[PDB]
Amino acid sequence: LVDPLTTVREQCEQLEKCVKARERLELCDERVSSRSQTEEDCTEELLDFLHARDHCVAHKLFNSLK
Amino acid sequence: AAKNVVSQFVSSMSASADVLMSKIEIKLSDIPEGKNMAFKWRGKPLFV
Amino acid sequence: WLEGIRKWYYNAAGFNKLGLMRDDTIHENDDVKEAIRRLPENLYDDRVFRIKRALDLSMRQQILPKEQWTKYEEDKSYLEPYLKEVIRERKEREEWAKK
Amino acid sequence: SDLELHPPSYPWSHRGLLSSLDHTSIRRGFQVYKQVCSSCHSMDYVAYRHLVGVCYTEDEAKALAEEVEVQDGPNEDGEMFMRPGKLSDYFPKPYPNPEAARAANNGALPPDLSYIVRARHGGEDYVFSLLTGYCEPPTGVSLREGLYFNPYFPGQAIGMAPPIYNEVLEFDDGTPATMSQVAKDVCTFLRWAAEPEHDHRKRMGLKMLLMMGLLLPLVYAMKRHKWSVLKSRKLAYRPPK
Amino acid sequence: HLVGVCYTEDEAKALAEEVEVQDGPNEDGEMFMRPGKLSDYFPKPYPN
Amino acid sequence: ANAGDFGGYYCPCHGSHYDASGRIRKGPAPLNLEVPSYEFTSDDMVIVG
Amino acid sequence: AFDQGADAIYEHINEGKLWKHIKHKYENK
Amino acid sequence: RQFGHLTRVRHVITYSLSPFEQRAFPHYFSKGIPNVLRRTRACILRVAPPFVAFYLVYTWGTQEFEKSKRKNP
Amino acid sequence: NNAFIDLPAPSNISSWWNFGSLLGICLILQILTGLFLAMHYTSDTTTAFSSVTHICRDVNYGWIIRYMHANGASMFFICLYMHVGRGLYYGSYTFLETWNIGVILLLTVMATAFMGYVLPWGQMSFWGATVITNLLSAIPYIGTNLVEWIWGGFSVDKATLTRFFAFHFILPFIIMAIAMVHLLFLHETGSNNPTGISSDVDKIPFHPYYTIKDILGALLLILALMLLVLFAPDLLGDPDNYTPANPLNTPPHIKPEWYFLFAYAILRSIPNKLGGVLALAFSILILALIPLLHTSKQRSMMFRPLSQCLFWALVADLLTLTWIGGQPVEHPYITIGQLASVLYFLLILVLMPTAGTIENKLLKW
Ligand SMILES: CCCCCCCC/C=C/CCCCCCCC(=O)OC[C@H](COP(=O)(O)OCCN)OC(=O)CCCCCCC/C=C/CCCCCCCC
Ligand code: HEC
Ligand code: HEM
Ligand code: HEM
Ligand SMILES: C/C=C(C)/C=C/C=C/[C@H](OC)[C@@H](C)[C@@H](OC)[C@@H](C)CCc1oc2c(O)c(OC)cc(OC)c2c(=O)c1C
Ligand SMILES: CCCCCCO[C@@H]1O[C@H](CO)[C@@H](O)[C@H](O)[C@H]1O
Ligand SMILES: CCCCCCO[C@@H]1O[C@H](CO)[C@@H](O)[C@H](O)[C@H]1O
Ligand SMILES: CCCCCCO[C@@H]1O[C@H](CO)[C@@H](O)[C@H](O)[C@H]1O
Repeated sequence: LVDPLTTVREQCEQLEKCVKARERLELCDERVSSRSQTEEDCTEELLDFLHARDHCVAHKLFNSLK
Repeated sequence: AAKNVVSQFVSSMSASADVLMSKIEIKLSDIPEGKNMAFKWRGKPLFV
Repeated sequence: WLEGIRKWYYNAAGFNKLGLMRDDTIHENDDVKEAIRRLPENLYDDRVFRIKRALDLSMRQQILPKEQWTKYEEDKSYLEPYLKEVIRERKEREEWAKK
Repeated sequence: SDLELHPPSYPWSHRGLLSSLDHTSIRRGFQVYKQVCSSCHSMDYVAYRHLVGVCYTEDEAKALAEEVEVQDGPNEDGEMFMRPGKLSDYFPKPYPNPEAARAANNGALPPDLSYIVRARHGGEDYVFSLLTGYCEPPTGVSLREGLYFNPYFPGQAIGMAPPIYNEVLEFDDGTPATMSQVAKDVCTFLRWAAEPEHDHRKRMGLKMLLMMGLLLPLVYAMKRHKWSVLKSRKLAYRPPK
Repeated sequence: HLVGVCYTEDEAKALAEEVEVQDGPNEDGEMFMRPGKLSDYFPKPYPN
Repeated sequence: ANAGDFGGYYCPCHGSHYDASGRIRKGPAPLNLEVPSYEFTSDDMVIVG
Repeated sequence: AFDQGADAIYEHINEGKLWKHIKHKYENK
Repeated sequence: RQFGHLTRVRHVITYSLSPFEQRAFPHYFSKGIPNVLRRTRACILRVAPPFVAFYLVYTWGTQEFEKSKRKNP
Repeated sequence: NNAFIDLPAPSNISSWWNFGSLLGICLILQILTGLFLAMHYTSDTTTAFSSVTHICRDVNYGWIIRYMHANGASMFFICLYMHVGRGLYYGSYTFLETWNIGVILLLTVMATAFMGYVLPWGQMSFWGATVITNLLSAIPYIGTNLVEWIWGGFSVDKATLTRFFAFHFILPFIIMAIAMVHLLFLHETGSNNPTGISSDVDKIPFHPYYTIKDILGALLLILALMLLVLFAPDLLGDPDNYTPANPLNTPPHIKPEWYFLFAYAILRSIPNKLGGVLALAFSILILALIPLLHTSKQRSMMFRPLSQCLFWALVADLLTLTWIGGQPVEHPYITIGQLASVLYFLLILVLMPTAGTIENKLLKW
């Protein structure tokens, strides 16, 4: 059983806005994880990414749902 | 007469007998370091 | 030129577009009501008509053709001499009241 | 954290001005509440009779009520007793009180859902995003035990573990129970639960618009009719020279 | 209510304490018994 | 609790910030949060009142 | 006529979504 | 205050037509729009500036608030 | 007749003069819907919130009556602010008695709406009740005593809710009587008009001219109200009040009803308790000072361009305050709010009177 949400999310993550957001996120991960002591986390980068992606998902997903 | 009647009516709006101060016992072991615990006490939040 | 700005203000104020004269727009307090009562018949009847015409235009949300707008250079105070005297008389009475 | 992530806008079939709720969707959403949400969340203001004529027939709703046991009484001996539920009964509460609820949920309190959709900015867009939005914590984030990272929840740390997933339940109509499908139906049901007057108000809205569409131009014509006498009046000043 | 009418406050406290009244829920969501206190009403001989 | 600029408390109604001692640090509140009478007893118990 | 006409419009706009539209699937008295 | 005792008016003539003899929307659009345009122009310099200022403070403020919450404003 | 039908009315009053009759209609609609709600509402803190949900869920048409009452309160305030704005712009406040009774009407409607909002006993109800009654604590020496007296205890509780239902119930009727006096005083002078010039030379009968304009205005009010009730009943409300009162927790983004946001922004702008309460009270009572600050030789702002600009600055400033009140107490909102709050009093107390004098000089009087 495949949730269309998975499919739609993959297609949406292809958009430039999401790829760009994903890249800033991966950068953050690298930066943060490379430390032992830091108050920084990547919530901001993740939210930016989710915002771009979920805006796209919202435009398509319901076309796959009953 | 006026002074008594008026004050009796004004008095009726003040806290009634049932509203007027039991102490409260709290178990410190149940409160982990860094935690703010709230309890209702004497009709208000009590923070421990 | 204070006068430059005055003529600009006069037109911006715009009561002239309703054909009104400055004195036609004064807030009527008791001094003013007495001054109006003292106006000679023709000046009084003229004031009444300019106000009636202005209220009528206002009601229609219209203004007069520009050629009929009161002109800054022609607007003179027809009320001043009557109102000044009414105010001087009242000031006099107040002085006596204070005594 | 203090950052906020607002839910996007989903194209709910009841989103439009004159758009009613999808009642088959409400029906499935109820099944989700019944099989999943009800073990932790109460729905204090909804009773079985409320489902009649909305998503279940009277007989079906009666059978649903009978699936549970509710306390009743006292009986002749002054005893409380258990009996099968009936239409007049409200949905059973998973816990006797909020303290028990917190104790059974690592200190967190599952709110009552009767109004959740109206009690949260975002409404169903928020509930849907929350339900389908769990993910792993971003690098640098560590949540205390019992908390889960959900980017849509304020502060991003929620005490409810992901409650739905593929095949979390089987729908009565064969509809593939993917997580997103389950979220969409439960959200539709929650909207109905928070606003049962939803469809009726929009139907009245239609009639109101139609009536105003008639009455406004008519009254305006009456206004213009009466006022025409003043609008075209002409004045002349004829003082004796 | 007995205080200042037929018993002193301390006597009335002692009287209240002669009974066990249900209270709660506690942290675990359970009801519990405790000694009565001035604010408690006279215990009912029957639940209903 | 744990909000505001002093890690103490933050009152959302009008923005009063208190520190972890309940003392008013910023905003319109005029006084530190009230400290009641209390006594620590046996075990891990405190009696307030 | 107004009520019937309006309801018809409403029911048409919401074709297949209302209880009256799916009711047959669960009844059979 | 009643008609007959309002004030003194002399030498004014008023002419009116029954509403049944006239159109209720004479030149509604042909003269209406132009007048609405005149009236709009006559006030916009007085009404609009403050709201544009509000609009400016609002966008600046909102954006300034958003920038201040992130890592690299 | 000579009370209504043959009432002499200026021939040129505009749409801005419709708000008085709209306020009357708002009052009547609130009273009627309110009465029907009172027939099903119970004020015990254990049943208040539940009784409201019962009205909305099981009382026939209870939901429509409830949302009409709620949105009616919003329509009431929109009309109130328009009504006051009209009076300020046209110099209507020179009818001193009518204006001062008006100021009392404003405070009474605010108190009434506040109390009604407490009745459902949601989170905003509880904290609204807590904060607003506590404004009295800023009074030296007796403040705290007054608060506890109002509350009927040491905190907002059962006694508070029950008496607020009784106050909410009777105040609208008192408001109606006061509104009647508001009208009696107005009939002595008749209405002001857009030009601010006496209209005794051009009066027309109230009927049919304004009776028909009033009906039209009423239709548009009903339209606005029903569009909210039938298409967006919660648009102007706060989701937080759908959560029962919790005395141990104040929602983190709590905010006042939209029509109170500007005053709230003002109080919140001052980092001093007494200072904020004084400015909140003054933000409303300054209305009673407007007549005394009138320096212009002309009554209405129609012929005063400088005054108009300032008037609109004031409206935009109230919009700014309304917006700020809806935002968190964080930068840069704190500063915008303090500036907007200063501007408010500056415009009314200094700039407008000054503009009045400057216009007088430009006209040589
Ligand atoms: C609408 C106006 C509202 C203003 C208030 C109205 C008050 C009316 C004036 C009363 C005149 C009638 C005389 C009554 C004599 C009563 C004797 C009295 O006051 O005894 C005191 C006693 C309390 O004693 P203690 O608790 O033991 O201790 C006191 C020390 N703290 O109080 C009483 O007995 C209460 C008396 C109740 C009076 C009845 C109320 C009448 C109100 C009417 C309002 C309308 C107007 C009528 C016109 C007035 C004509 C005289
Ligand atoms: C117990 C195992 C749960 C099940 C099953 C479901 N939920 Fe839940 N939910 C639970 C808890 C303990 C909490 C509190 C979270 C916190 O940290 O405060 C929640 C919360 C919600 C919320 C509210 C979130 C908010 O904004 O406050 C919603 C809307 C919610 N839960 C929905 C929901 C639904 C529809 C469920 C079935 C699909 C569901 N929950 C199941 C615990 C549990
Ligand atoms: C319950 C609220 C109120 C009611 C029902 C009410 C009703 C009315 C009515 C019916 C009129 C005549 C019609 C009109 O000119 O609009 C009027 C006029 C007036 N009202 Fe109010 N009013 C209320 C509140 C207020 C407030 C709060 C103020 C100002 C602080 C006020 C000031 C005035 C003034 C000055 C006039 C005359 C305006 C003019 O002639 O230009 N009113 N009101
Ligand atoms: C000036 C007129 C009035 C105003 C401005 C007003 C306003 C309000 C407001 C803002 C609420 C909260 C509504 C909500 O969000 O739920 C409310 C509630 C209520 N009002 Fe009024 N009201 C008025 C008159 C009345 C009258 C006369 C009655 C009763 C005789 C009344 C009875 C109620 C009741 C029972 C509630 C609680 C139910 C509810 O919340 O809807 N009100 N009112
Ligand atoms: C027994 C009757 C009593 C005591 C009545 C007294 C009424 C007093 C005034 O009316 C005259 C008052 C309503 C009026 O002040 C001018 C308002 C504009 C006050 C506005 C106001 O609202 C708030 C509010 O609604 C809230 O809700 C969630 C929360 C609030 O902060 C957290 C506020 C608040 O901080 C202010 C200033
Ligand atoms: C609100 C801005 C006020 C500026 C003062 C206006 O000043 C006026 O402007 C007119 C048109 O530009 C000129 O024709 C006129 O000579 C000048 O005095
Ligand atoms: C509404 C207020 C009416 C004022 C009427 C003033 O009336 C004036 O008072 C003077 C006193 O100094 C008299 O000398 C003068 O003859 C008289 O017409
Ligand atoms: C008629 C103009 C309405 C402006 C739309 C937004 O309106 C706002 O929505 C918020 C939540 O969404 C509410 O908390 C707030 O009270 C309300 O004024």
